[PDB]
Amino acid sequence: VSPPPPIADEPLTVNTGIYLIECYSLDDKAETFKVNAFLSLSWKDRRLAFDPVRSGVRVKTYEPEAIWIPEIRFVNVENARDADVVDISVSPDGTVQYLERFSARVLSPLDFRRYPFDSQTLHIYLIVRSVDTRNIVLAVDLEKVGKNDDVFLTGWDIESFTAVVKPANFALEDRLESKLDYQLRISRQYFSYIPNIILPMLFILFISWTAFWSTSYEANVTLVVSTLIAHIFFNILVETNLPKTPYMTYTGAIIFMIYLFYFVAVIEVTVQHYLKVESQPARAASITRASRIAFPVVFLLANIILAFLFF
Amino acid sequence: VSPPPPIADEPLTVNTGIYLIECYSLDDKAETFKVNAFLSLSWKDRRLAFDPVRSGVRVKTYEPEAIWIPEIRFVNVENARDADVVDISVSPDGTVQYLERFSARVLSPLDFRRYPFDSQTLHIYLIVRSVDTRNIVLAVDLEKVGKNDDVFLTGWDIESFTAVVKPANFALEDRLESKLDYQLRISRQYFSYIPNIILPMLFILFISWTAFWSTSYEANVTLVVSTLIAHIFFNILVETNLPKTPYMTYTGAIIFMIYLFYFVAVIEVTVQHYLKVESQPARAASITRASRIAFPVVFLLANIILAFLFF
Amino acid sequence: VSPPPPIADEPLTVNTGIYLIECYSLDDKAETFKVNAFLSLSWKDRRLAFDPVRSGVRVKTYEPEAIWIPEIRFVNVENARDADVVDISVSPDGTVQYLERFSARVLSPLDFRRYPFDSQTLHIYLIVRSVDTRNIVLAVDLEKVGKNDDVFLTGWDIESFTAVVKPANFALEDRLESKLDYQLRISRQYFSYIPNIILPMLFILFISWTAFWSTSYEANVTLVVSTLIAHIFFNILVETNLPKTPYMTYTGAIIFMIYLFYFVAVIEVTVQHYLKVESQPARAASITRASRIAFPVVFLLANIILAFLFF
Amino acid sequence: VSPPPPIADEPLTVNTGIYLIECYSLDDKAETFKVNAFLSLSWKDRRLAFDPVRSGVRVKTYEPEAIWIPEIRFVNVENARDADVVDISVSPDGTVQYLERFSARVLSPLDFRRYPFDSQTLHIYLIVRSVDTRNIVLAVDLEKVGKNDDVFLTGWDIESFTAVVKPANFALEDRLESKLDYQLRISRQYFSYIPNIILPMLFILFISWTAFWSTSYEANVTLVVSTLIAHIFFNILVETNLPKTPYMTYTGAIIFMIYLFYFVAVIEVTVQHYLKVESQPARAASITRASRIAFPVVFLLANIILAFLFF
Amino acid sequence: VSPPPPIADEPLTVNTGIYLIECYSLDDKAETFKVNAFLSLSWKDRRLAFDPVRSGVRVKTYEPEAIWIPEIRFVNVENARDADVVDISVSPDGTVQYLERFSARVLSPLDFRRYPFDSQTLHIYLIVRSVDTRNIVLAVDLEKVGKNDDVFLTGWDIESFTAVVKPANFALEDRLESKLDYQLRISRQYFSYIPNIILPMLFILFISWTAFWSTSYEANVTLVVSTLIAHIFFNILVETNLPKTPYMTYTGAIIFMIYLFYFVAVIEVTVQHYLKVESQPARAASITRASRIAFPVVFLLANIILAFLFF
Ligand SMILES: [Br-]
Ligand SMILES: [Br-]
Ligand SMILES: [Br-]
Ligand SMILES: [Br-]
Ligand SMILES: [Br-]
Ligand SMILES: [Br-]
Ligand SMILES: [Br-]
Ligand SMILES: [Br-]
Ligand SMILES: [Br-]
Ligand SMILES: [Br-]
Ligand SMILES: [Br-]
Ligand SMILES: [Br-]
Ligand code: NA
Ligand code: NA
Ligand code: NA
Ligand code: NA
Ligand code: NA
Ligand code: NA
Repeated sequence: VSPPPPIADEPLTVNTGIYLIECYSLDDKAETFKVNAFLSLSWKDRRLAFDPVRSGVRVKTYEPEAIWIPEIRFVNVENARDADVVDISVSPDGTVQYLERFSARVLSPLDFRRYPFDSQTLHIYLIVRSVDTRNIVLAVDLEKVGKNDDVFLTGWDIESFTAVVKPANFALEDRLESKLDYQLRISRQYFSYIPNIILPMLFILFISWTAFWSTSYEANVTLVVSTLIAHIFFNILVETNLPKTPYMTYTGAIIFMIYLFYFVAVIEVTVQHYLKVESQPARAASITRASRIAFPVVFLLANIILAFLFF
Repeated sequence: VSPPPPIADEPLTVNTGIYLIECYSLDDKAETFKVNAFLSLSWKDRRLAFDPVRSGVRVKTYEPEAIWIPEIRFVNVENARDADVVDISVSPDGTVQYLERFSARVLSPLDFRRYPFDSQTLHIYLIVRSVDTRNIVLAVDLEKVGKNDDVFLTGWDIESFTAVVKPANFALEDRLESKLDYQLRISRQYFSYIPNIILPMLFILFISWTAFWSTSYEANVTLVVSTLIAHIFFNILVETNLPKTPYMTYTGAIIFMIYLFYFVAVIEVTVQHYLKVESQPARAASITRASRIAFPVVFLLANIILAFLFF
Repeated sequence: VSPPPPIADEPLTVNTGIYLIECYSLDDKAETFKVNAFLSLSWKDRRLAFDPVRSGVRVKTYEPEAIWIPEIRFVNVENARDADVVDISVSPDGTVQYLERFSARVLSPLDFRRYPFDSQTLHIYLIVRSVDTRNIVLAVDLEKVGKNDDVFLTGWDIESFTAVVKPANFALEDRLESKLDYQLRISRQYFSYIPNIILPMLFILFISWTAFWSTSYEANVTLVVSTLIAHIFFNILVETNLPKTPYMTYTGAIIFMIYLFYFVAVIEVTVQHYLKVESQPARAASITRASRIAFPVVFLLANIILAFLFF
Repeated sequence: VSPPPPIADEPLTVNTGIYLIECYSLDDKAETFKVNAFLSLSWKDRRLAFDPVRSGVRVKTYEPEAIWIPEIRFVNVENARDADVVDISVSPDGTVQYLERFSARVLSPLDFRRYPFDSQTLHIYLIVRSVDTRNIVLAVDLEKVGKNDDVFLTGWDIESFTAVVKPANFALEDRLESKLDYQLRISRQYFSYIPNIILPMLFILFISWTAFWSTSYEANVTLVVSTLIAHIFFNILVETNLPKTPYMTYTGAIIFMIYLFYFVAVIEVTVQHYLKVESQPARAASITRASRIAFPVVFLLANIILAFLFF
Repeated sequence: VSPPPPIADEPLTVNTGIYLIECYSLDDKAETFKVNAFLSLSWKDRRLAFDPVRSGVRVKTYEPEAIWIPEIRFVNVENARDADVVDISVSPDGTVQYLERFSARVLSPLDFRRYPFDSQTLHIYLIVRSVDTRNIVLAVDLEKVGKNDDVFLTGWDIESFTAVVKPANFALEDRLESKLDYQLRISRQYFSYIPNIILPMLFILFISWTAFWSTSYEANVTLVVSTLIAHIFFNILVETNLPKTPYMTYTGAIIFMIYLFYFVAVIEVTVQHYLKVESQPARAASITRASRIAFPVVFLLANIILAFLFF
């Protein structure tokens, strides 16, 4: 089999569509997601044209091997898609309608800057390489782009599934390649991070601040050091759900900043004890009383600054 | 091969059945389960009619490639099922009896609201897409729906395996689709959560309340902070067995509430010490004595309220 | 190809054997094990009989596609076995000797009641479904059942590999089914649990009891709470190696009971301090002295009771 | 099919190229990375030469089975590559242009000496074994070596993808072998290690040094022992992200050295308490005051020495 | 195809060789390793003999399906090897030279008694089964046994790769089987265990011994209990890298013994406090002073005894 020959010098237009059936396994660390969908293809092959009257049929059904089919691939996949051809239908004028159901693991970078209050644009890049006898270009049939209502991505809200209609045409190894960008817009369900990580982390921090109403150095050391260790556990927990980024994430920034608050609280606890031992408690009392206001105030202002820089 | 021709104008009815052999790997985080079952299919293909006198045999056995077989798929699977055809029996009128044994990983959403005292309805959706020559519709042969007595799903009780007899017929990408809903009702075996998570979590909480019978601030700080950290470990343990939900689970609610009890216990311990240092122990004694009753009472009432909201 | 025809009205007897080459990956949580073995099959096919002096050959070697082979499956497998046919030998009378080497992941429930001092009976269920032409029944050739001397299952002792000679013949979806039960008896190597979990857990518990020879409340709180937290770590460690069970395991029972001992030790430490503060140390001394005997005595008796209920 | 015959006695030159489409899963522990790329091959086959004037065709397209194709393999792969032939084009002089898209898991050793400030040279070794008829040699077509602009390896910066043009020709099992070295130069994005591991580890260490401004032995023991345990947690965390090396890594060296600082701080805290108890606090005061300078100074100098030895 | 006929009554000798290309994934817990190698086979088939003059060829190449090839298997593999035939060359006398490249996951038991200072002998068992026509026997062509210089097994040193030249011929399922033992001798790179596990474990133990220079019970309890808990963390860490063994490993023995040292240190700390409270400090002083010598001395001697029993 060979590609449909051009009537003039035109590139062959392959109309595409992706209909999402299942979305699952969005892996943050790996920056992948799994997809199960219909891939539809359509193109004109004049050599396949027929007269409905003469043939006694209005449609012709072929097997993939019987006819020419464009070699369509995904750019951003781990391995080649697992595909099963569902149908191939030819209209009297040689308009081919191809339908396959496929499953694939897609590589798509994620921006963790606003984590866990982040939104992402996942991409599925469709591609075709031109042949010596014909230049092949891709198009989007909007009537064949969509998603099942039941499509759910655990821990995420699905906003939209659209295609950038104009392909990105470029030369790769002296041949034309035509690339389409299918975009799946999602927003993270931040809900669970509040009772599981955010609030517990704030509670232990506020517990460290009770040391500002205590003259007991031994109890203070216990309050600040114990809560710091629990903060380390939360830091470790958070970093296990995320890849290593060359930038600070919102949560990462708060987690990092909280260490500074623990460090300064230890200085205060030390300074207070030192002065007490040196028979200067009036002074220690001034530092401790100031700390009761300064710590929550600087914490609130630093958080307003951070939220402003990130959102 | 092409579909069987209609005698009048009716759609082709494909009778289905699923007989469960094995159920395993119900993954809560992934919201999947693995299944090993028999899939039975039955349809009339008059082009396969034969005379037992001429052919010698009363029933014909065919290889899948030799005849037309409806392209039946599962909607909610990760990858296409691993199937092995067991038998294809054709009777004189052309009635085909198809039997395959398959294994598949099924995507089925789980409601964790009542976890670990939750029940689920797992779904296996059978589907067929219509062809141009003719419309294909699915039906349930109740005599061919069931499960092996030995079918066990580790950590769950299997209640029932039934099929919604009426298919959901709908248009998808300018063609008819016929969908059947097979339902596997299960209930979680909550037993182990009691000695492993619930009771240990209650013991550490009650241990923190011994601080209400102590005037030693340093010991109190140790009691409340240490048990809080152990509570964080249980919170982390619980959250590793669950996906992130956009709602509160029953266990999550109790776990979250317990933090408030630890936070208020630290306030009480702080207030008590502060008053004792300020030479007001009579007052501190009133707060501590009230706390001995208030903490278990408010804990019991808050739990009754939570159990009521969730069950 | 069709099944061999009956001389009278007899079912076709397929003689079976399983010879274990490798046993590996007994996964307690998943309740699975992997197996690599020979599967031998034997049946009479008269259509294949030949003269030994006329043919020249005493035995004829066939390719699987050339002859009829019974469709033998395993009931309790995750996916269909990976099989490679080794040899097919036909004797003059038409006795077929089939041999394949296969690998499979087997689902077999485990009884954790006596863990880690438990024994298990792993099952490999062989099955055949009858055809319209004739009923197929399974038999065990004991000469062809066995295991390689080098077969080792890490963490287990292999006791025996035997087959229940009488098949379970039953109707399933209007056809006969013939099931054989191959049993692999194993006993857990409990050795490592003693220096790694049992003894460390006992050492920390005995360390908590040193609080009965101390009047220092602050030190006592540290002894009992610290050791309790270490006990929680062991509880978590143990539960990660096990699935969730709707019953108590032996280790689970001991682990759970030890919490009660920590809880009562905290009460004792609290009561002791309270009395000391109330200027009643003589009394506190009576409770502490009684505790020195009561705690180890009740611990020993409770363990004798538990060992009796479980063994 | 057989290899193209030599005109004289020359070896057959197979021109190669690798164009990277996707780079993912650089696993430090496993010392592997996954790759999705184009593999291009070119060689002259005179048996395939044709006349362009009479044929009217400038190029002929063949299926892999129709013609002789060199058996090109990767040396350092886990399993054989998953390949899909994209195109085979023959020019009138018989020059064959082969293109496949493949995916593979590549074994490539990593040097962790400077971790997490390390750079690596990943290798993809292309190989061909000579046939009895003729010797096959590999060459690099630089025009067909490259990478997609969007190629991202999570946690790494991609510097260059080049090929060592001169193959390594050698005898292996009495035949010639022709090996090409494709090099992917990468540098680790160390950013996240600073707020997540380095700084937290330094904060806890500096917190242990507050014990040099405290006479409270009980508080000092708590400060040094608690932070030491947090240091053990960071040591464990770091070692989980790395394989075991027969050399010290930069981070490993710092982590190890920090233990010595904790050990000496415990000695100091012990010596200080001992002297205080022995009624020699003036002396203890001299040791403690010296420690306030000595500990940060020796820490800075030891780090300068280490950075010098490693960079 | 059938086996080559015997000239007299001799067995068919299949000469074998294994050339290691890659060694990776030595999994201690699973007792497996992955291998990528060349498998070479050689035997005489008279039926394929030719005259060089009338043929015009010195060697003849065949496709695996065209000729008889011995069914060679590996005994100790998880699944059947993934193989790709590289070459099949036939010389005039009909001597066949077969070469395949394969990858396999090999089961090979490990002796952990001296861990992490252990050495292992990994085995790759080659096997062939005899046929009714003739007995097939294996031999080693030493010229075709070897390994690539670049073969590295992460965390191990490769010593040698040799074959036991004499096969083990025995009957299995009424056919003779010819087994060859290929041995890969390796020694563990213990280096990293020293700064990561051994030394940290010794440092915390020595820190517990500072309690012998302290009269503070509260501080002593903190020193001994805290370090004990850190020892439990190291015990857990070590046991995660190892399978459960029915014997004590060298590291396991040291780890277990260290618990006894912690237990006795708690007794000493308790006894010391008890005597001090009972107004007998002179005595407590004698026990504490003796402990300062006894603990390190008994620790050194117990370690010499253990090293002697294990090495
Ligand atoms: Br693809
Ligand atoms: Br082009
Ligand atoms: Br103080
Ligand atoms: Br399917
Ligand atoms: Br107090
Ligand atoms: Br099977
Ligand atoms: Br007290
Ligand atoms: Br390859
Ligand atoms: Br002191
Ligand atoms: Br094999
Ligand atoms: Br034999
Ligand atoms: Br004391
Ligand atoms: Na085609
Ligand atoms: Na068909
Ligand atoms: Na067959
Ligand atoms: Na304390
Ligand atoms: Na070819
Ligand atoms: Na063959």
